[PDB]
Amino acid sequence: DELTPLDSACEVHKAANWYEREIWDMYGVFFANHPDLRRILTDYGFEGHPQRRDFPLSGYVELRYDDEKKRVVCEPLELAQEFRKFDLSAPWEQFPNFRNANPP
Amino acid sequence: QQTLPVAEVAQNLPKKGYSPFGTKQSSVAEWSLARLDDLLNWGRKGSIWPLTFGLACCAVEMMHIAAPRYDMDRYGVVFRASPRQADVIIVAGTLTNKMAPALRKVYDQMPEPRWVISMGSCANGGGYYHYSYSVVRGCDRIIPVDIYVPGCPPTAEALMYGVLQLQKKVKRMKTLQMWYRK
Amino acid sequence: RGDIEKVTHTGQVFDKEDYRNARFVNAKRYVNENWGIKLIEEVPPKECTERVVFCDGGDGPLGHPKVYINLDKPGNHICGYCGLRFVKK
Amino acid sequence: EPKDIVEVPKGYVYVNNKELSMEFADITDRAASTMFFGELLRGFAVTLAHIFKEPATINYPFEKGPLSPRFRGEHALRRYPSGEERCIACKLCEAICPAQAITIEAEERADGSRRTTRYDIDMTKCIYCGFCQEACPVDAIVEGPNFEFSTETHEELLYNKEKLLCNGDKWESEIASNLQADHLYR
Amino acid sequence: AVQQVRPILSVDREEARKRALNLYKAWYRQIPYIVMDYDIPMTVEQCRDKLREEFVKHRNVTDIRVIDMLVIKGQMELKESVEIWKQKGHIMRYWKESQDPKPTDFLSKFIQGV
Amino acid sequence: ALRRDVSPLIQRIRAFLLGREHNLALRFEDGLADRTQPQPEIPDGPSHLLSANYYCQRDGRREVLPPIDLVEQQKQLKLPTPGKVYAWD
Amino acid sequence: NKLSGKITVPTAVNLSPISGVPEEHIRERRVRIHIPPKNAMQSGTDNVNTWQIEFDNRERWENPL
Amino acid sequence: LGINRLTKLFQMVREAGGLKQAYLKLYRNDDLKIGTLVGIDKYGNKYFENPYYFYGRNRWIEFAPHVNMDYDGSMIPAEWYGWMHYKTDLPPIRDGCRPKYKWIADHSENLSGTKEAYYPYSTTPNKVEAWEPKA
Amino acid sequence: PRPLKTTNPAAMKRGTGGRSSFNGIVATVFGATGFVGRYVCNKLGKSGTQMILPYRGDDSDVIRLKVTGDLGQVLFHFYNLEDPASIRDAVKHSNVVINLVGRDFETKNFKFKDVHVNGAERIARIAREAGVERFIHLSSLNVEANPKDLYVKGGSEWLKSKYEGELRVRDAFPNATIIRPADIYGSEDRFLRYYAHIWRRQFRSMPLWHKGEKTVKQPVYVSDVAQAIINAAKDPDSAGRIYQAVGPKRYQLSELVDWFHRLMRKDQKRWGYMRYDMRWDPTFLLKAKLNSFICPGTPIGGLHPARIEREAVTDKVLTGVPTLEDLGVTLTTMEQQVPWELRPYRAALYYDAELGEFETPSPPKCIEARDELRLFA
Ligand SMILES: NC(=O)C1=CN([C@@H]2O[C@H](COP(=O)(O)OP(=O)(O)OC[C@H]3O[C@@H](n4cnc5c(N)ncnc54)[C@H](OP(=O)(O)O)[C@@H]3O)[C@@H](O)[C@H]2O)C=CC1
Ligand code: SF4
Ligand code: SF4
Ligand code: SF4
Ligand SMILES: [Zn+2]
Repeated sequence: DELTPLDSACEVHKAANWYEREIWDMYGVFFANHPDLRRILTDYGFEGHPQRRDFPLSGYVELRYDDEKKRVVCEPLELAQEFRKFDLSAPWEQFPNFRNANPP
Repeated sequence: QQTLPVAEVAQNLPKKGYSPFGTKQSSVAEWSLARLDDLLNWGRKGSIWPLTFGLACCAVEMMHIAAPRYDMDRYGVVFRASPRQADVIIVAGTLTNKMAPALRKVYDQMPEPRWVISMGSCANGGGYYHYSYSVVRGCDRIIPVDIYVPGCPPTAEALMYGVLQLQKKVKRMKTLQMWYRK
Repeated sequence: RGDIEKVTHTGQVFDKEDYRNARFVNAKRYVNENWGIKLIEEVPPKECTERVVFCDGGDGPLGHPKVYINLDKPGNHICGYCGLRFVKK
Repeated sequence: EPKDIVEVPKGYVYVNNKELSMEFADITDRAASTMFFGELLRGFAVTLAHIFKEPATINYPFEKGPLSPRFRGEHALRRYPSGEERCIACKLCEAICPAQAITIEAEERADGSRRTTRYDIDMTKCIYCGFCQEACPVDAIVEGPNFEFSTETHEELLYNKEKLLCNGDKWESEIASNLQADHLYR
Repeated sequence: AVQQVRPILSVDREEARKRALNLYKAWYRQIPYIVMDYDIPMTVEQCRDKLREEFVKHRNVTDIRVIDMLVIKGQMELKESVEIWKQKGHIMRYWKESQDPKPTDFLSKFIQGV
Repeated sequence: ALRRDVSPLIQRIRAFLLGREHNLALRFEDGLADRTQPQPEIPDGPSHLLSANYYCQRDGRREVLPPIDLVEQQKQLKLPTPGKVYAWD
Repeated sequence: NKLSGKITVPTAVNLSPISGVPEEHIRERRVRIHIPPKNAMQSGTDNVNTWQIEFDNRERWENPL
Repeated sequence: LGINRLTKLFQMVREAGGLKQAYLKLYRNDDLKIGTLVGIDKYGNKYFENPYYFYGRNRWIEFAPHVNMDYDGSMIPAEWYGWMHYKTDLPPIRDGCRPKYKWIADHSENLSGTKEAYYPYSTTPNKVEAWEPKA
Repeated sequence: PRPLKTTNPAAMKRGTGGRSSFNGIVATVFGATGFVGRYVCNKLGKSGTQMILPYRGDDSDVIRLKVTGDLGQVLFHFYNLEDPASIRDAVKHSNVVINLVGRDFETKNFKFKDVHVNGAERIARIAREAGVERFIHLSSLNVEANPKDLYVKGGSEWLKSKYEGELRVRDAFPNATIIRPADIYGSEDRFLRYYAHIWRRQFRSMPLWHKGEKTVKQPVYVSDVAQAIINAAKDPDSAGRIYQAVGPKRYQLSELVDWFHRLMRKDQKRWGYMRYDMRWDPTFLLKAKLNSFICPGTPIGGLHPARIEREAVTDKVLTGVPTLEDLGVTLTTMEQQVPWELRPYRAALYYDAELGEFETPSPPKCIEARDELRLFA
C-alpha cells in the first residue's frame, strides 16, 4: 500500500539501488534498509508522486520568471488550452475469453 | 498577405540597396550615423557565436549543422563553450522544471546583445510534452525568444535558414541611427 | 486598412469598438480570396441518364470515397463530400 | 600473425586475443615506432591527404537539398480541382493527432454542406509526425514540403484556417506532384 | 477498526515525537547556513518563523505511521538544503510570493468571480 | 570528364598519402539511382485471398487466453531447468 | 512479543498531508462517485460496469488570443 | 600547375562580362560555376544544372537581380521547388502534367517581422447572443 | 451606479486570475522600458492584462518584457513622442494609459519642458480624444509651485516641470490619477545605484548637503509603488485623486548612508567611511558639471546636478492628500528589502582584518514629528 514500507533489493543486487530511488520518487513506495532514498527524477521540493493514477496529468503548479524578484516562481496551474480528453470506451465487449475467467 | 513582384515589375525597380536603412539620409549626421550602424550590424551579423545548449533530441540537428554538409562556420558561426564568450543561445530540447532556473541563469550570465533561437517544438511551446507536470510550456516563459524554428526537429536546412533570418534581424537593428533621435 | 475590415467567409469581423482589433495595428488580418461557396456555385450541375450515379469528386484514390447518389427526385442532388451537383432530366 | 590468447568458437570474434610478440624484430619495430612516431606520421599524412578531397558543403540557399517526396513540413489545407475546400470536418485528424495540436469546430454552410468554421494547428505543439494526413479520408490536410517557415514571434506560429488555406493555394502545384508520386504507393 | 500491520520506523507516538523533534533540531541548526549560502532575501528570524508555522501546518496528524513519513520527507528536504543541491528559487518556494493572497470574504469572491 | 576531381597530380599524392586506393565519396546523379521512377504496384496479400478467408478462423486477438495457474494445472492432472544451458562462461 | 515489528493502528488512516494535493483543492472541491452514464444511441453496455469518481467542474473561459 | 584549369577560369570569367561581371557574381554568390540555363523563372530567377558537380552542387539558382543582397530561402516558387530539391526530376518546362488551376496564388516570402506579417485570430463567430434591451 | 463601457462578453472580464485570465483591462504603458515600467508591466501581466508597450528605442531594449505575459498579451508599438499620429494609433483600442515617461537629466533632443510637460499634455489630449477611461501620471513628492534651489542655482527645473506637468495634464484630462512618489528605491534604481556608484563617492568621503544631517527622506519600495498603480488602475473610484506615495518610516539621510555602508561592509577597519559637507568641498559640483558635459548617454552614475538637488530636497508630505494605505497597499520597509537589495555591492573583505563575525548591520532609527521640529528648530 501507500503506507507500509517494502523490502529493499539493494542488499541482493547492487543493480537495483537506483530503481528503488525511482519508485520512491514516482509512487512513494518506501523501501526499508535502502541506503539512500533520495529522489531521482522530479525536481527539488516536488510534492506528490506523479505516476499515481490519482494525480492530474499536468500537475498542480507550473513555473515562470519574475522581474520583481529576478527569479523563477512556481504558480498555480493555468493552461492555454485545457487538455481535451477523448472518451475512447468500447460499448461492445471485444473479448469473450477473459469475461468470466479469473473470477473470485 | 503580399507576393513577390513579377518579371516586368522587377525590371522597372532598381537595386534594392545594401544597408536596409536605405540611402535617403538628409544631413551629414544622419548619413554618418547610417554608415556606423551598418558597420556595427555587419560585425555582429558576420560573426555570431552560439552557446550550444542543446539539451536533447533537437541537439542532434544542432550538431548536424556543425557537420560538413550544411557548414555553419562557413557563415561565420562558431560554437564557443563559455557563455561569457557566446553571443547567441540556441535553446533546443525540452525545458524541465529542474532546468528552468539553469536556463535563466545561463541566459543572463551571457552578456548582451544576446539573441535566442528557440529550435524545435519542445522549446517553442513545450512541443509534444506540452501537457506534462514537469515541463515548462514553451521557453517563452523563462527567456525572451527572438527566432522560432518550427520542426520536430527542424531539418538542418530549416535551422540555418533561421540563423540567416537572425542575421537579417541583426542587420536591420537601429541603435546609433536612432539614438540620434533619442 | 481593409485587412481588418473584410468579412471572413466563416462570417467574422471584429466589432468597430472591440479591443481584439488591436492585434492588427501592426500585422495583416489574412482573409482568403477564394470562398468555396461561390466557387461550387459557379460549377454547373452535371446531368446523367441513370437513376443512380456515382461520384468520387476527385480522381481515383486522389478524391473522396466513392459515393452513389440517386437522382429520381426532381431537383438537384449535391455530392456529400465534394459538393458536386447532379440533375437527371 | 601471433597466436591467440583465448581459443574462440564461432559466432564470436575476440578483438584482443592477438599476442604482443617478444621477437626481437617485433620489439625493435615497436621501439622504432615510439622513437620516431611512425603511427603519428601515418595519421599526419592522412589529414594532409584528406585536404585534397573536395568539401561537401551545399552552398545554401543557392544550392540546396536533397529531400524526398514524403518530406513532412509546412501544413496545408488542399482544395478540389474545382477550388472547393476538401476538408469535411470528419475530425479524424484531431482524433489521432498525438500532440493534440489540432482544434476543429464545424457547422453547416448555408448551402447545407458539412464544413469547418475554425480549423487550427499549433506548430509549437505539432510534431510533424504526419498522422493527420495518413488519417484524413479525403486528403484534406497534408504536410506540405515547405520547411523554411521561421517566425520572430510565437503568436505567428498558431495557424488558423485562413493561413492554412493560403499555404494550400501557394503550394498546390508541388503537393499535387508528390501525391501523384505516392498515392498509389502510400 | 484496528489493523495488525508492519511498522516503518517509529513504534510509538513518543518515538515519533523523538524522531520529529530530531528533525526540528537539524532544521533550526541549519537555518543560519542557508541564510549565508543561498543569496535570497530571507533573514534568520523569518526563516525560523516559517519553520515553526510549517510544523504547525499539520498539528492534528494522529497516526504513528503518517507522522513517520512526514519526518521522512523532512529529513530528505533537510539534506537537500544542508548540501546545496537546491536553488534559491527552490528554497524560497515556501513563501509563495508570486501570487497575492486571493480574496476570501464572500463579496470579494463574488465580485472577483469563481 | 565524369566527376569533379582534383588534378591528376594531387590525386596521385592523395592516394600515396592515404596508403589505400581511394574511391570517391561524393554522390553524383550518374552514381545514384534513376531519380524519377515508375509507379510501383504492391502485390496483393495472402489473406486477401478471395474465398475460404474467414476472419473467425484466422484471428489471433480472439485466440489468446488468460494466464494459467501451474499448480492448479497439476491439480487438474532430469531436474527441471528454465532452458537450454548457455555457456555464457 | 512481535511479528517483525507489527503494530496495531486504525484501519482508516487519513493521508491528506503526505499526499501532496494542495489544501485549496482539498477544501473547496467535492467528488461525485457514480457509474458512468450509458450512451443513449448505443446498445453495448460493457463500459458502464465500473464505478467511477471525478471532480466537479470549476470553470472554463476562452483564451483572448 | 594549370592543367587546362586556367582555361576553364577564362571561360567563366570572360563570358561573365569582364572583371566587374565576374566579381559581382562572385561577390554575391560566394562562388562562380558553369552550367546551362535550365529555365527562366517567372520572377527573374535563373536555374542552372550541371552533372559535372555532385548532388549538393548539381542544381542551383541565381536569384533575381533586383534583390541586391536580400536573397532568401523562400524565393523559390512552387512549380520549381520540387526540382530544386531533387524532389522531381521533371523540369516544370518539361512536365505540363501538373495542375493549372485558377485559384492558385502567387508566391510569397517568409513575410515576418514586417507589417505584412500574418497574425492569428479567432475563426469562429461569437457563441452566445446577449439580450438586447432596446428590442 | 457605475456604468459599463463594453457589452461584448469576449471583451469582458473572465478567468480565475493569472497569466491567462483576461482582467478586462487593456493598457498602454508609455515609458515601459524604465526603472518602474518593468515592475508595472510584470504586475499587469500577472493579472493577465493586455498591454501595448509603446517604445522609441530599439525593440531589443523591450523584448525582455515579452516574458511578462502569455501569448498575445503583449504587443510592441514603435512610436515617437513627436508623432501625435502614432500615439493616436497606439491608444485607439486602449482602455487605460499610464504615463511613465520622463528622464532625470536633460537631453539634446529634449528640454525638460518639451519632454516632461508638453509631451504629457499631447498624450493626454490624444488619450481623451480616443476616449480612454483611465489615465495615470507620476509626479515627484517634493513638487512645489515655486521651486527654490538649495545649493546649485540651475538645479530646480525638474521640480518646475513636474508642477507644470501635473496642472496641464489635469487641465487636458478631467479625472486622471496623479500618483506622487519620491526617491523610489529598488533594483536598478536611481536611488541606491546613485549612493553606491563610485563617482558619487569622493576618495572615501561621501559629500552630503549639511553633512546629510539636515534632510528628511521617506523613500518607498518600487514594487509597492507599482502594486499601487495597478490597484488604482483596477479601481475607477480612485479617479481624480492625487496620492502621496511614501514609505512607512521617515529617515535621516545620515542614518541611511551609514546603514548602507554598514550593509555593504564599507565600515570595518580600512575602507574608512567619512561624511563631509558638500558645501565645504567645491569639487563635487565640478564632477557633476563635467560628467554631465561629457557623457552622451545618461551621465555616469546619474551624477548630473539635478540628482544632487534632489537628495538635498526634503520630503514634505501633507495630510488630506490620500496615501498608499488609502490604496490598500502594504509597504515593505527598508529593513526587510534593502539588505538583500545591496547585497551585490558588499565588498572590502580585507586580508588584514576580521570578517563574518561582524554583527548584522544595526538598523537605522526613524525621525518623529517633534524630533523633526528639533532638527529644523
Ligand atoms: N527615482 C525616480 O526616478 C522617480 C520617478 N518619478 C517619475 O516616474 C517615472 C518613472 O521613473 P523612472 O523609470 O525611474 O525614470 P526613467 O529615467 O527610468 O524613465 C523610464 C522611461 O522613460 C522613457 N523616456 C524618457 N524620455 C522619453 C522620451 N522623450 N520619449 C519616450 N520615452 C522617454 C524612457 O524611454 P527609453 O528608455 O526607451 O529612452 C524610459 O523607458 C518618471 O517619469 C518620473 O518622472 C517621480 C519621482 C522620482
Ligand atoms: S521538438 Fe522534436 S526533435 Fe526537438 S526535442 Fe522535442 S521531440 Fe525532439
Ligand atoms: S481528417 Fe481531413 S477531412 Fe477530416 S476534419 Fe481533418 S482535415 Fe477535415
Ligand atoms: S503532423 Fe502529427 S502532431 Fe502534427 S498536426 Fe499532424 S497528426 Fe498532429
Ligand atoms: Zn463527390
